[PDB]
Amino acid sequence: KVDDAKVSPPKRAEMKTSMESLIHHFKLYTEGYQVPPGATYTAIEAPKGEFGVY
Amino acid sequence: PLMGWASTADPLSNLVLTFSTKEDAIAFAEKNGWSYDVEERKVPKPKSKSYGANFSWNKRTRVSTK
Amino acid sequence: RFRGEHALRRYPSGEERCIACKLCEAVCPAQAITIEAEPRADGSRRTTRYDIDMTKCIY
Amino acid sequence: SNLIEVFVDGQSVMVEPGTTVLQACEKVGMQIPRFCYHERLSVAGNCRMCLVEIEKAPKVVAACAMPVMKGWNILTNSEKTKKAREGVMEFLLANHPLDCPICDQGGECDLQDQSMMFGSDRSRFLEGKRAVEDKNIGPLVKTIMTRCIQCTRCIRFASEIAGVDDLGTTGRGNDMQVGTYIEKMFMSELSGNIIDICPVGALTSKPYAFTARPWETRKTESIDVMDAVG
Amino acid sequence: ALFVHRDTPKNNPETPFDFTPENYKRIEAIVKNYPEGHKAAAVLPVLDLAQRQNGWLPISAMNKVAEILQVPPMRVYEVATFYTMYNRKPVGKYHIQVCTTTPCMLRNSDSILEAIQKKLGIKVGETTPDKLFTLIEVECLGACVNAPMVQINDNYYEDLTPKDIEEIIDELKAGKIPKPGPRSGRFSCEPAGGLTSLTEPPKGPGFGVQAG
Amino acid sequence: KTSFGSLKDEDRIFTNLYGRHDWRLKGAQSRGDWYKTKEILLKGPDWILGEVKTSGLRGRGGAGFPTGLKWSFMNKPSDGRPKYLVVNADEGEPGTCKDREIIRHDPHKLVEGCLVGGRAMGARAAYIYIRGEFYNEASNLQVAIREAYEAGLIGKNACGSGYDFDVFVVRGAGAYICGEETALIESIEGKQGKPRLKPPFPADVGVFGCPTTVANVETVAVSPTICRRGGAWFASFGRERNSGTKLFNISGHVNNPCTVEEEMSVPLKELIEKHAGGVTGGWDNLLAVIPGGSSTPLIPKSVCETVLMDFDALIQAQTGLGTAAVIVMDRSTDIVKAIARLIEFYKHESCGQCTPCREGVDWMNKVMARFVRGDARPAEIDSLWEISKQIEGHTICALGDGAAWPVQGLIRHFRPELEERMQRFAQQHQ
Amino acid sequence: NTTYKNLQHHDYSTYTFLDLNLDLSKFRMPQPSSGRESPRH
Ligand SMILES: Cc1cc2nc3c(=O)[nH]c(=O)nc-3n(C[C@H](O)[C@H](O)[C@H](O)COP(=O)(O)O)c2cc1C
Ligand code: SF4
Ligand code: SF4
Ligand code: SF4
Ligand code: SF4
Ligand code: SF4
Ligand code: FES
Ligand code: FES
Repeated sequence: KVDDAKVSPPKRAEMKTSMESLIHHFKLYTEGYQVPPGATYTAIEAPKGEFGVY
Repeated sequence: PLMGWASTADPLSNLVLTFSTKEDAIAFAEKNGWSYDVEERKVPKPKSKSYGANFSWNKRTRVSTK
Repeated sequence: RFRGEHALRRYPSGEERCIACKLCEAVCPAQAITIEAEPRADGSRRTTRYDIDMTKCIY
Repeated sequence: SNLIEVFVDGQSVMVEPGTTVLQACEKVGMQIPRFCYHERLSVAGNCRMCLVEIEKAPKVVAACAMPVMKGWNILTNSEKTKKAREGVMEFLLANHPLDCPICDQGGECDLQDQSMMFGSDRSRFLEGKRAVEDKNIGPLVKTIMTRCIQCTRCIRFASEIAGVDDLGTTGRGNDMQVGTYIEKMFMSELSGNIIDICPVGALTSKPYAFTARPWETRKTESIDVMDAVG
Repeated sequence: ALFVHRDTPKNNPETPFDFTPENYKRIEAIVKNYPEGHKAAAVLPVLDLAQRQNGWLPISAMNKVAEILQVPPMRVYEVATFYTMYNRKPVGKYHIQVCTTTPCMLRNSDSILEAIQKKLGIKVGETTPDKLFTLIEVECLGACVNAPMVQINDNYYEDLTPKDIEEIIDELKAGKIPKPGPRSGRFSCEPAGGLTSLTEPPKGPGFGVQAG
Repeated sequence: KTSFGSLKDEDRIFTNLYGRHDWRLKGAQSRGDWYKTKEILLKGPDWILGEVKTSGLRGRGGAGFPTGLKWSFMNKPSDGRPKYLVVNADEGEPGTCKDREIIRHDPHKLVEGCLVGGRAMGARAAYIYIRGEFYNEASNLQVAIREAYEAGLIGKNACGSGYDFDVFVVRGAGAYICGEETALIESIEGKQGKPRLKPPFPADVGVFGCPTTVANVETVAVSPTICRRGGAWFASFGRERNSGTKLFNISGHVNNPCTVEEEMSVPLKELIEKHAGGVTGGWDNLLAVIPGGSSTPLIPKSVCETVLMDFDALIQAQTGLGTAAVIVMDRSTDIVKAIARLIEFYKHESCGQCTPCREGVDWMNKVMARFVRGDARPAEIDSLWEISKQIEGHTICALGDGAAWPVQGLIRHFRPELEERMQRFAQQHQ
Repeated sequence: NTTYKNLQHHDYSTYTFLDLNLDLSKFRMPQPSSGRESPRH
């Protein structure tokens, strides 16, 4: 996963033995990570076709 | 009665809209038909504090603990 | 790593492992979890009611 | 005529004389993260979170109790400002224990919000982490003083508004217990207004203690009864 | 180190504590010093007088000082738990402090701790199973130009050796209180050879001064 | 000018270091106290301020601010509140040994100093905060103040002029940060010893909000001899930004650990060898040098063989300066355990206003205990470098600074010995 | 002249500090009042 415990959750070892990992686990699953304001669009090549999400 | 849940016959009781001003709120409330109340905004009042005022000489504003 | 039965666990030679910390009701994406919590005669925090809708559970 | 110039990131604004940096930053739109300050309490410089960088000076100064001299330029988004905030958020979570499940302040702890939005992601200090035995203020106030961040907010409140003088600091170094030395059941009026003063879960409501958690509880406007003021 | 009261009688007011009116004369001097309006400032010397009038201070002394100086008692408990002189535990007559931090440990302080240990018998921090030998190790006392040093009640002992320590031990058991000065020569802070410091007796009002 | 100078007698400012000819008001009158001080104090406080700013007196006690500019901060005009002088006689900083001997051997010159300092800024009274560990010398100072009053000499009609001036003695109750500048001011109020925030300066708000000031005993005692003695003859010693006869004293691993009064500019090597016995085992045997006392990083041997004892030279060597521990520690001792004991000292003596000093001295003490055991990886020691970069400048007082610097100095200079310690424990485990 | 001229502090007891300050209370300029007699009057 990423090198960021503000988007990906911390794993179990550091979760059970840290402090900030338990904080980021708890608020990451309750509140949800914040996402900056803006409008985006992207598309992948799904096997049907140009699968877009906006 | 089967689970102790809260069944409600209220479709609109879980809508909450976020606006930017009071005039657009009033305009939308009259536009979309229903009645409305305006609980006016009450901002925090500015005050004046200083640590040098916390350690005065004859004035009684004194923290007496730190 | 299958997802089936929805069991609960408990401590070795001990009482229940839950705390009613309500994280699972906050993260249940159909909100099938329902937790009502009280502490008992000890003082340690516990529950009263812990419900899963197996209909709404999407596993 | 008592209008002083500061530049918050280059934006000028006019300030009252003899006021703090923090009131000016709240005037223009910013918030500096703050713990030991509170706007109905007298200013103390305990928490060391109100830090910010003032240009053309090496020392990072506090901004809960810096009076605004003439012509400032305040760096709320420089490098060492965020580095100092990261450092102090690393220090405040050093001796604060793993109780975020069984706390009463899941959504409403200050430390969790400011640790996400302002502090580090990974911890350090593998060993240690002292523990403090709890007290018993009364049947209304559940008290777990292990979570106490030693902020000295409840003491100033008691001694300046309650006036009872029953909450003081005792000890030195790491070992500073806040409360009553003599096991006296602190019971007075406005004793319920101290479970909302305490920014962490150190002082919590006893008859509410383990029944809910703030995001499920929806909020509803109301007016008090049983008092002449409401 | 036990910062909670926990009544347990032989404590727990009212335990009978009482002064002498001559001590009230001392307190008249102490609150004669301070400016009027700040009677609440004599807490430290009045509380030290309480410690010297009762070798460990009770909590009834703390309430009585709070009654006299008209402050709420929690500030008195703050002052009495913050500092180091005020020993809330019941202690003995003589209070041995092995002073040991940086130069004292660097010049073999452990010799003195082990000497007091295996002569007195009891361990560090705790006390003897009688009075008058509460032993603790303490932080710096200031006089670092001498040995790892020994504080007994209002007395220093400097430039040590284990045998004069044994003399101090036996003479405190009997009752002979020795000199306040150091040992093994150099009766004060000295370059203990042959006076590389000043030698001539200074003149004073008989040489040049500048317009006064 | 001078070629960096050496020791020379009659350049000593204050005599009576130890065991001298007498001590009494008569002994002070013979040595040169209470000499024509009516002529000096009946002239004007701005004359003494001009004299001190002529002298270039460097403010002692390891802060670094000059004395004359601080006292010129005190020259706010006459308002409707009194003004106090607070003479701080504390010896924290294990080593310190500064004015214990001075206040036991010459209190009348201290009374001279506080009287001239009070006249030089319109002060109304003086509080002398002696350390509570010094009960015998507090009694001796009480005897001297008794005799000074008993001459009818200070108080009402002090030296002829109608100028009321008293001195009080307040003991400490055993602390470290009472030596600091503003926790002193709160502890004199009877509150528990805790400092204030600096941007309300003590020159306006002091003892309950009276404009007072704090001065150290070396500066106080040297102050009236600047008046009664030669104008900038005192400044003719060493350098010009900083000058004076300071108490360079050695307590550590030497023969006859002791005190000397010397010039500010002096080779530290020739000081250590040629004024306190010699380094035990010769010069080549010693491990390292600390100046400063305890708020100062350590110096290795090859650096200290070039060091002159000036403030600017030691800031160029990235250290400060203090009293009586300008010492070596020898090779056979563990400097790891020495600095770990210094950090244990800081943990046992620190107040707890600031979150970062409390938590940082906690981490540093537990981490140094692990390093004495030798049970970490080198990432931990560079993290210790990181935290000691995080503390400095984030505290109210400077005890956090004095705790952060020796860790910095140890990691600057004795890196491979710590690496070998950790490697020895790794082979012990394996 | 190498004879130690102190150790006149050899005979000081536990109370001589406070007794000395007590005997040194008079001829003192009056240590003024200021406003109320205390922060809580
Ligand atoms: C950590 C620390 C410890 C101090 N310890 C002492 C002390 O033991 N004695 C003292 O007189 N001043 C002490 N001071 C204060 C300094 O000496 C400072 O210079 C003083 O406030 C004014 O001295 P000056 O007259 O030289 O300017 C200490 C300051 C700090 C930051
Ligand atoms: S409430 Fe849910 S998430 Fe929390 S401990 Fe109990 S089962 Fe686990
Ligand atoms: S839907 Fe089922 S698996 Fe998913 S969170 Fe809810 S109870 Fe758990
Ligand atoms: S007060 Fe402590 S236990 Fe409670 S949420 Fe905050 S950090 Fe967690
Ligand atoms: S109990 Fe709460 S308000 Fe009081 S000092 Fe501790 S954290 Fe601060
Ligand atoms: S750094 Fe520590 S010792 Fe200094 S004022 Fe802050 S809390 Fe007290
Ligand atoms: S707000 Fe806590 S230090 Fe300024
Ligand atoms: S350390 Fe023992 S006297 Fe300073």
